[PDB]
Amino acid sequence: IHFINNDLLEGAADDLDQNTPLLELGILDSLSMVLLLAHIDQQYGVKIPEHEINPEHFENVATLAALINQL
Amino acid sequence: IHFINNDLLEGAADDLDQNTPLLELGILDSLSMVLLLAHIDQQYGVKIPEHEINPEHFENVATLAALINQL
Amino acid sequence: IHFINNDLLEGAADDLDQNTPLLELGILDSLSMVLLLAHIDQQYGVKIPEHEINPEHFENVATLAALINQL
Amino acid sequence: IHFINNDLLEGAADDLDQNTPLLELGILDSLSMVLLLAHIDQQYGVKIPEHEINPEHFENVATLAALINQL
Amino acid sequence: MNFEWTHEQAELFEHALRFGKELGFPRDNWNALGDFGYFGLPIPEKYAKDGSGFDILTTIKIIEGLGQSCTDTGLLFAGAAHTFACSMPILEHGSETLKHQLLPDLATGRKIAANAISEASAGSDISNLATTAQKEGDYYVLNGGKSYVTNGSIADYYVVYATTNKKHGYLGQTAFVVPRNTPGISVGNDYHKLGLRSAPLNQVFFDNCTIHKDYALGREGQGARIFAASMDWERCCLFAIFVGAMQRDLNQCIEYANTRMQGDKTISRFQAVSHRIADMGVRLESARLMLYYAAWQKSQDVDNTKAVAMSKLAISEAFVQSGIDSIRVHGALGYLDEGRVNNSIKDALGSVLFSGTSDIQRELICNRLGLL
Amino acid sequence: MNFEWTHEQAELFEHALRFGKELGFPRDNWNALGDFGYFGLPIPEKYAKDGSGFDILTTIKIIEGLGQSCTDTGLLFAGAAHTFACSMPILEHGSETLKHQLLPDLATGRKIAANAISEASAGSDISNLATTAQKEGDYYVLNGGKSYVTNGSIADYYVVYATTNKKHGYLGQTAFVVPRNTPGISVGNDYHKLGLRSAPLNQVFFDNCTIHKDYALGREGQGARIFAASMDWERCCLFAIFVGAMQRDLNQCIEYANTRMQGDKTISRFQAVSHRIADMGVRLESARLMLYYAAWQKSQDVDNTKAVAMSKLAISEAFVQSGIDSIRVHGALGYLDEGRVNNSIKDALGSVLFSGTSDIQRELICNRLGLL
Amino acid sequence: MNFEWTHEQAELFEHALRFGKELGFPRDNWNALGDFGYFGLPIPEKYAKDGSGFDILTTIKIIEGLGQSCTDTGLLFAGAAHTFACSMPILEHGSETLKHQLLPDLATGRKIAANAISEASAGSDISNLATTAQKEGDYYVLNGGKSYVTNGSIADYYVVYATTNKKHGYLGQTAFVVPRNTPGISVGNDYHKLGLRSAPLNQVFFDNCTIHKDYALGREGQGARIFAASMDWERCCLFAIFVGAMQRDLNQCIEYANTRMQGDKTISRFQAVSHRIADMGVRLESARLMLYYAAWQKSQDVDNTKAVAMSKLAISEAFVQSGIDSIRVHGALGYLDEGRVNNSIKDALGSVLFSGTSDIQRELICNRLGLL
Amino acid sequence: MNFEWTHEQAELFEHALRFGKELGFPRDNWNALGDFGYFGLPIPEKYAKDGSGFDILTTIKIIEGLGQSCTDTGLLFAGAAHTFACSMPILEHGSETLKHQLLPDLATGRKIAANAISEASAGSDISNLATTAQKEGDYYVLNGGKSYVTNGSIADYYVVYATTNKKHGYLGQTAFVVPRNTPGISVGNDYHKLGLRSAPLNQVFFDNCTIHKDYALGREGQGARIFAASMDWERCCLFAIFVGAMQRDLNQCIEYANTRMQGDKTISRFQAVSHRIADMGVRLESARLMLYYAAWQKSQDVDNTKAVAMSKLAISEAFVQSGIDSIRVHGALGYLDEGRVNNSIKDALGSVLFSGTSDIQRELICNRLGLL
Ligand SMILES: Cc1cc2nc3c(=O)[nH]c(=O)nc-3n(C[C@H](O)[C@H](O)[C@H](O)COP(=O)(O)OP(=O)(O)OC[C@H]3O[C@@H](n4cnc5c(N)ncnc54)[C@H](O)[C@@H]3O)c2cc1C
Ligand SMILES: Cc1cc2nc3c(=O)[nH]c(=O)nc-3n(C[C@H](O)[C@H](O)[C@H](O)COP(=O)(O)OP(=O)(O)OC[C@H]3O[C@@H](n4cnc5c(N)ncnc54)[C@H](O)[C@@H]3O)c2cc1C
Ligand SMILES: Cc1cc2nc3c(=O)[nH]c(=O)nc-3n(C[C@H](O)[C@H](O)[C@H](O)COP(=O)(O)OP(=O)(O)OC[C@H]3O[C@@H](n4cnc5c(N)ncnc54)[C@H](O)[C@@H]3O)c2cc1C
Ligand SMILES: Cc1cc2nc3c(=O)[nH]c(=O)nc-3n(C[C@H](O)[C@H](O)[C@H](O)COP(=O)(O)OP(=O)(O)OC[C@H]3O[C@@H](n4cnc5c(N)ncnc54)[C@H](O)[C@@H]3O)c2cc1C
Ligand SMILES: *P(=O)(O)OCC(C)(C)[C@@H](O)C(=O)NCCC(=O)NCCSC(=O)c1ccc[nH]1
Ligand SMILES: *P(=O)(O)OCC(C)(C)[C@@H](O)C(=O)NCCC(=O)NCCSC(=O)c1ccc[nH]1
Repeated sequence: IHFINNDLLEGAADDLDQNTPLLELGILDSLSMVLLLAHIDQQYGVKIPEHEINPEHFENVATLAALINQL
Repeated sequence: IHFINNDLLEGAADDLDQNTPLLELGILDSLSMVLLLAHIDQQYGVKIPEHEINPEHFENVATLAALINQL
Repeated sequence: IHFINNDLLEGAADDLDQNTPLLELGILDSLSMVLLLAHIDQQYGVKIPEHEINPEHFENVATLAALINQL
Repeated sequence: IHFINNDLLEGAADDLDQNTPLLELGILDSLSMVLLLAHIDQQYGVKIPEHEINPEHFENVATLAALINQL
Repeated sequence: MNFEWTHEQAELFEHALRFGKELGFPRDNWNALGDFGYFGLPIPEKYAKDGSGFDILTTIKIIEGLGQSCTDTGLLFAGAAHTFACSMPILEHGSETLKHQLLPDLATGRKIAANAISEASAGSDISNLATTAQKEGDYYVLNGGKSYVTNGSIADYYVVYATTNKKHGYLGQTAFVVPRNTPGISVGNDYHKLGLRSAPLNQVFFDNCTIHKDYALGREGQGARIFAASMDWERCCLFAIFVGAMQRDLNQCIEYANTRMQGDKTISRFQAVSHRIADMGVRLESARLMLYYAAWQKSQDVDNTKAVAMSKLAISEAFVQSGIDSIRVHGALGYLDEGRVNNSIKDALGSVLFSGTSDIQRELICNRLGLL
Repeated sequence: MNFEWTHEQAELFEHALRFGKELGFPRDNWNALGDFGYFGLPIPEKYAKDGSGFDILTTIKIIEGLGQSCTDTGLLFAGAAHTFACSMPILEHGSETLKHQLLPDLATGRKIAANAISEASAGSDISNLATTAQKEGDYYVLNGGKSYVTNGSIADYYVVYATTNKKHGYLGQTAFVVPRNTPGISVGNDYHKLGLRSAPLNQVFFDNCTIHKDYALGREGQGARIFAASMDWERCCLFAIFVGAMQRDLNQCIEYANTRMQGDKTISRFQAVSHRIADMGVRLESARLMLYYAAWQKSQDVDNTKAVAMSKLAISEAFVQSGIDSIRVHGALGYLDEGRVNNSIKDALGSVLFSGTSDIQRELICNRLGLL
Repeated sequence: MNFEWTHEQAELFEHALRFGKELGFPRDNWNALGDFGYFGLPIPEKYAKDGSGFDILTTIKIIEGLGQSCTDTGLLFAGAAHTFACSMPILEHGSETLKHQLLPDLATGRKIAANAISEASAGSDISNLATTAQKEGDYYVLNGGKSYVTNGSIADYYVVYATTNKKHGYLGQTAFVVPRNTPGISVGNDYHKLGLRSAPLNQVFFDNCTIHKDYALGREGQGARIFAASMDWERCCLFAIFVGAMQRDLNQCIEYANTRMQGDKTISRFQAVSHRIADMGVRLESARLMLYYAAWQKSQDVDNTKAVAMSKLAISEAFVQSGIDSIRVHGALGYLDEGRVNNSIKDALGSVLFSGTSDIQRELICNRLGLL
Repeated sequence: MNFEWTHEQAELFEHALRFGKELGFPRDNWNALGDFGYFGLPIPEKYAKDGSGFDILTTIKIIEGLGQSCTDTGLLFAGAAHTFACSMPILEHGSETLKHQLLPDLATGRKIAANAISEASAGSDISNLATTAQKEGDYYVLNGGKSYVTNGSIADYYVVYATTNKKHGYLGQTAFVVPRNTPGISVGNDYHKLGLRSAPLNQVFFDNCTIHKDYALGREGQGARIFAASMDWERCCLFAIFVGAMQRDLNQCIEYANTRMQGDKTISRFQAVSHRIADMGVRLESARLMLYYAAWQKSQDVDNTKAVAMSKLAISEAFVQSGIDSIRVHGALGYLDEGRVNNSIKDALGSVLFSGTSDIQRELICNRLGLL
């Protein structure tokens, strides 16, 4: 979450929380996804399988956190 | 006002109104000022004197509209 | 003559003399003519009139020397 | 010999013959040697060994012809 | 680390070089390329009887050879668009039934596929596609216009990228194979355009086209990532054409500069000409190595996107410079159509736009370098 | 030192800008340019009834205006070739009788002139012309082929440069005005070429053409220097066309980048696009100032060859970059013919070849800098 | 429209060219430039006894002459920073009392001024200045660090730009002249940097500096626009130095290429060398004309910002290319310090950063072209 | 065809990367590089006890690693000049006795060698060397000045190229190893020069130096071809340094552009910055692949001169662009010496001169392309 604000959104979106719809608001896209996946790999040791990149897991920080736990 | 939204802010700031603080929020800056002054000249025939570029007149759309009327 | 050898021909043509046919052998051409005319102006104070640029005067160093004297 | 005149010297040196000193007059140098060696390979099937590149063989066309025969 | 081709790979390359001389839409030449095996190079035998199932390096080397010997670049481009943007996502993401149904005729070129994503308002940004697909039982209804479809007029199938769920943004699109005979497809006449005349370019409209769900490629929502995977294939392999085309440009300039004389010397003797040619050779060695590296890396299952984007950019930019420099070297003769030189610049200027513009390639490179 | 145009010069420029909208070979448009006064701008009233006798600066400013508003660049180019390479040497070196005979119809465009020097083996090097002229009493007999004659097919007169004395080298050529009706002239069909479609380009052969000596321009042997003087006019004034064409390219890119959106912003918001446009503006201001400087200097009776060669080079090189960058900015739409953008690159690539290639301009610059 | 200098302007230029030979911090040379009149060129006699009150064109022409003849570019740069970034805003926005107090010694160079806006976090973006000024009765208290102050160590006054009202954003800054003797100023040692050794560059800290309100330039809030006006002066006039420096580079390359031989010809005979020099001449004519145009336009009371930004960009970019090409032409000798060539590249690389980087100049150009 | 390094090669590369941190003339660092094995990488164990006898690819990969991690580029350059221009021709052309006598201490760096061919009048053209060697019994007497000798002041041996027979032209020179203690050698002080401060550069004079004939490398007359062979080694392997240095530049720019903010975004968000970095990445991938290709090809016993000249040119040109772009990205901080960025441009400008200028590399490329 600090990550998305700093690396992905930089300036503002200081309203960002575990419920912000990441896909719907365009926060996660083809470019930001690459950076997020690298961060997840670095910070948590988790390499998200292709099957798992979907709207259920990437809906928001909470659901994404849930996927990383499962993995 | 349509102008500031379309030409200066393009995407979003659909909350913009006659009270939005233009200077305080960084909407009017050295570059956007040039475009605004050209628009004012084209759309209203008014060339804002140098003395008149100040925080009183450019506070918001209402105050700016007030200056253009005076002129 | 030292000039044509050094500035215009640089390397070799050490056989060059007051009889070498400058036009016929391609020594004087559109580019070398400019440099020669500038040299003549600098070294002798003479600006060759347009009428005087012809095959009679530029046949060789002797004939060219003859033109510069006349002028 | 036609080769040296056309490919290596292009314009003029129409005095060139089997006695022209190729090394001494600067006709054969690091660049022209590459082209000559390629021609020799193409035209005669001969790849001149390194030991054989020397002033005895490359003195002139006659001596070079002699080397290519030997090989 | 080596730059050695196997005897077999060399043989295939020489076969491609020799094939060039054996050559409306040039359908007969398309079919000749089909018989040569151009559309089947990367298709496994499992799915097409004479599919070569070559690895990426062998495939790009043959394509390079064809780009060198076949002067109809536009035709090669049409063929590569069909193979890499259409046959490969089908191979990678189609059901087993779809693959057996479609690949045999794609592989021979008997049927032709076109890739369709760009719209009136979607070009460099394909995040928001106006083309929609609505689920209705076992079928999808597709609605929208696609604006620059290579092979549009000749296509037997369209690989079409459509929004299935606006709210899922990036993961809200889906890929579909849309047969040409689907009621509701209309296609405009081939555009007149600067180059690549043999590769048709067309507007295609989908007016409530109903297709069975078995025509979907991958799962609902996977559209953006399948498109990225197809561009990884296209940006990598299609551009091998232009590396071959540049070898041809270079060969032509060397021959010409050694033959053409001005004032009793070959023009090769002026460094303005010869150093210009030297830089064509430099940029070509560079672009070719970048291609080989991208193709090798794509075979390694690492993220090869940076290498592919660098290769696409370097090849297409070198190709524009090659087209301009070939004209310069040839003088008025290069400006004349009979000079057989001026197709390089016309075609090259396409190559810095399609498959993502040069600006987009740099966006991708910057992203893979980790730039925020 | 000032950059102010007189009220009159401004008026003429605005008149040129407005004239653009009023617009095989486009003969009707040629005649419309004739009526506007395009072919008479630098001709004194003494020689043509509505000849404007404008100075060089006024003349180039009007031409720039036409290059901006007339989209048929090729047509302007044909017109400028006729005026600067043909009408001007006639004006400067023709007998008084030749001038009164020829200039009135040249000045209105009723008769068209073509410049003919390049041959099968003479392009950048024109030191050795295979075309010969033999004196026979009061006549010359002309024999040879000229290979790239602009206006070749439509010409009423050829200004032809021929060897009169091999042994006099550089001072062994002579200029002649050769009427089209001279027995022994044959002209090939217009070449198909990359751009400038409205400007015919042709092979012209002179098979023992007999002409009266009063058709000679200047004296026997003056051919090389008269040709240099005509290129001083052409390299200076003809290229004003492309400075106008570049203002148009720039205006189109600014409009497009402010209108076209990708992902909810105008493409003007990407520095890859906007900084590209900024550099088109920079290169254009530069090329325009270089033109103005060359035209001013040409009016001063100093050697203005360096300034003219720099201007020709800078304009023609900027024009190639402008053509490429306009396509880049416009994306696929710029690649399509209907995008009305891709004529700039096609035409620009001509402009770095004709009137001496860029390499020759640098030869001339180097010479005027005093480089040995 | 003409490019003619008056007899007087020519005389002044020749005077500047001759002055070059008459030449820690080189204080004696600074004072010699003072006596020549360098710091007084644009100051009216009304404010300084030997102030020349020259127009912009005359002023830039003299500066160009000095940039050509004075090899200490860094020294000229220090002098121009003082004059254009400091003396001019004082002249334009200081009270009459401040002007009579400060300008006489600024004009002779007896006192030296430094411009101070950049901070640890403010460089290309100066919208948010961490340096604050708080009103307290008739005084302001200034607090903050300025990070790259040219003339920092030698300055008798700082023109300092500070935030007076955070909420007024762009119109919330104010300009102040801060005397060096104000308690609370500390200055770091001169930085070691790539070039321009004679122009000190320093960190300057303002620790609760109290100054009288009569030291304010203009009104509270006018800081951003006064800074823009001072950059209009600096970007226009200071860069005249480097146009002169480039004439010197070019003259040196022509001399060297005509003198230095490799294998029995002058290196001028290789087009890799001579065409390189031709392009230095082209880029220099271009940059000089752009300067003249910007200076002329600045005298016309129109928005001249586009022309000034184009000139700054073209001059500084040409100067980097000139520095690199001079080394190339001179070979190892250019790499050696005794070659007296390698200061151009070291100095030039400064010129694409200070007064706004090249990227910022393109931002300004894009804005003046009307790009959104 | 693959781009895979063996586990061993990877290990050696990582060892080189780690070694960088462990670091008048920096003799202690020179000896540390000696202990690491830098001077022995390509020397067979047969001739030096800890000589690694690595192949060319392994050797260049380690050098690249050192160029990346060791910030003293000048030091690496000194070391590579010694190894590739001196140790390799000794290895390839020295008698067995000379090799056993000299290589053990060359390989550890205990003795240092310098390459000496350039003279007052011989630089790019080395066809006519003023330095002579006269046979006298079993000895040669050497006479002449060598003008730019890297390692001149520190050299224990000079590899000196001298004319033995004027009439044999190209095949009239001979190579000699000249010990420093030979009476008649004098060396000037190290030149002050733009970059590469740790690599001494000196004038060396040979005043009737007598040496035994066993110090000749190869046969009388083989000098030109031995020099070409040593430049094949140097142009190939020495330039691996700068590919590493460019990886460092790129890493620094990415870090900085992701950290430095202007107006509340990282500067990475401006495409003027990020697309600039993307092109540094492109040019670096390209230069690295060209190096790998040249090194591989050099191991194949084909004429690898074209590939080596292309690599030298591409690396050294990319390195100049990298140095300039790093400054641009870093702003004023890159201009300051403490920014630790500005050594790249200073060093890079050396790399386009030594080992043959860029113009000479293009001469060689043109020749290998078959241009007349
Ligand atoms: C010959 C040809 C064949 C084609 N074939 C096909 C096909 O088969 N199928 C298909 O779907 N499409 C096809 N296209 C469309 C092609 O992929 C697009 O033209 C390309 O993606 C650019 O889109 P655009 O034309 O809308 O330009 P825009 O996206 O409008 O771009 C205009 C300019 O803005 C710049 N720009 C836009 N976004 C950014 C950004 N984020 N950063 C920096 N700059 C930016 C661009 O680089 C360009 O300079 C083809 C195009 C051509 C020319
Ligand atoms: C659209 C168009 C219209 C034309 N109209 C006319 C016309 O009306 N009348 C007419 O007579 N001609 C005309 N020409 C011919 C034109 O002037 C020539 O094409 C031009 O002079 C170059 O000659 P070339 O084509 O023979 O090329 P070449 O001279 O063969 O040159 C080929 C290449 O070699 C280079 N080269 C040649 N010499 C040198 C040198 N000394 N130094 C460095 N490089 C060199 C050239 O720059 C070029 O890159 C026209 C050409 C075009 C394209
Ligand atoms: C020799 C020298 C003398 C100087 N003298 C003075 C002086 O007297 N007084 C003074 O106040 N300052 C001075 N400066 C500071 C100078 O004005 C700045 O260095 C310059 O404004 C750039 O700021 P910066 O160094 O912080 O770089 P940054 O602003 O951090 O920029 C780093 C990079 O990001 C790019 N970038 C930043 N913003 C944008 C954008 N909007 N669009 C595209 N790219 C962007 C830049 O172009 C640059 O490539 C001097 C600098 C030098 C080198
Ligand atoms: C840092 C450094 C270290 C060096 N170390 C050594 C060393 O250890 N041993 C040693 O012997 N030498 C050394 N040199 C010398 C170096 O090899 C030469 O500087 C180089 O060969 C160029 O020679 P030059 O300086 O005389 O330039 P010149 O040969 O005078 O060249 C000047 C210009 O003319 C151009 N030119 C010359 N000939 C041609 C041509 N045929 N075609 C096109 N253009 C041409 C050049 O490219 C250059 O632009 C070193 C130089 C430097 C800068
Ligand atoms: P991400 O999934 O990796 O997406 C990357 C970015 C965000 C850069 C995305 O916007 C993108 O890839 N834009 C470029 C679009 C593109 O490549 N369009 C090509 C359409 S198909 C093409 O032009 C063609 C020709 C022949 C066959 N297909
Ligand atoms: P000198 O008299 O000043 O000659 C200069 C040099 C020696 C460079 C000479 O070779 C030259 O000028 N070469 C270039 C030839 C040239 O400009 N050819 C143009 C032919 S006419 C042209 O192309 C055209 C188009 C329309 C009308 N004319």
